[PDB]
Amino acid sequence: AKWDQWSSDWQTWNAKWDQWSNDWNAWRSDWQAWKDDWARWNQRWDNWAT
Amino acid sequence: NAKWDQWSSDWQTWNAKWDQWSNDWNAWRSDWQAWKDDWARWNQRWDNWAT
Amino acid sequence: DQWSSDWQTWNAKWDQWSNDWNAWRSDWQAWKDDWARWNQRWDNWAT
Amino acid sequence: AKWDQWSSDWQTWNAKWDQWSNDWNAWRSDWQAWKDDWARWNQRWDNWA
Amino acid sequence: AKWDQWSSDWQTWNAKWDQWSNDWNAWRSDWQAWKDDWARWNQRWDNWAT
Repeated sequence: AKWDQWSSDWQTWNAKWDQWSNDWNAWRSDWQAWKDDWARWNQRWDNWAT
Repeated sequence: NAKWDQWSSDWQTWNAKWDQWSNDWNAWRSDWQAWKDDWARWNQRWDNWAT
Repeated sequence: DQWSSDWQTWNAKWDQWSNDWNAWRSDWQAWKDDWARWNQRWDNWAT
Repeated sequence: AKWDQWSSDWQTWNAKWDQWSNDWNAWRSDWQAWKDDWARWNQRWDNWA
Repeated sequence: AKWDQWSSDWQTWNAKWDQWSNDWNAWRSDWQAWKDDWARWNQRWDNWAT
């Protein structure tokens, strides 16, 4: 009962954590894609100015 | 089992706190993606300004 | 046993960390608003 | 004694958590320092207006 | 036994958390690097202006 309820509760937690982890992964990839766009825009303006 | 029910309550309590935190992070994540879109929008404006 | 006090201890750590994240979020939204204000200011000048 | 082993495991988890929290705190401090440098540069470009 | 299940599950959790920690730490490195690139570009534009 108790150890089976706890194993269920731990599975449910793990599922919640995994989905959060995936979302932070996705956000990380979005930040790196942003950082690449940022670099590319600086370049475009450097060429434009010089 | 009093101690077991206490723990169960403690675990449920912390999970609601996690869920609220996770909500707050989802909200922040949406605000960041709105900002990233604004940043692109203003890049386009400044590029228009120079063209 | 010692479990219940130990859990209370890490729970306080968590609550405090959560509040430090809320404080950073606050700071980030103030920064995002200032970023917007600066863009508006320069647009006002450049157009 | 199962509860004694769990108590030690929990000490190790708490020390790992504490490390992560110190690294989060240090990043926060870095971000605030960056925010201030960003505002100073805005104020600087504002002299080109 | 069930408690050997708990110890096992705990260790598996810790390995999954450790990967997340490592990933956040990698992200924090990439943010600092970005911060350096941002500081450099601000100088680059400061010179174009004088």
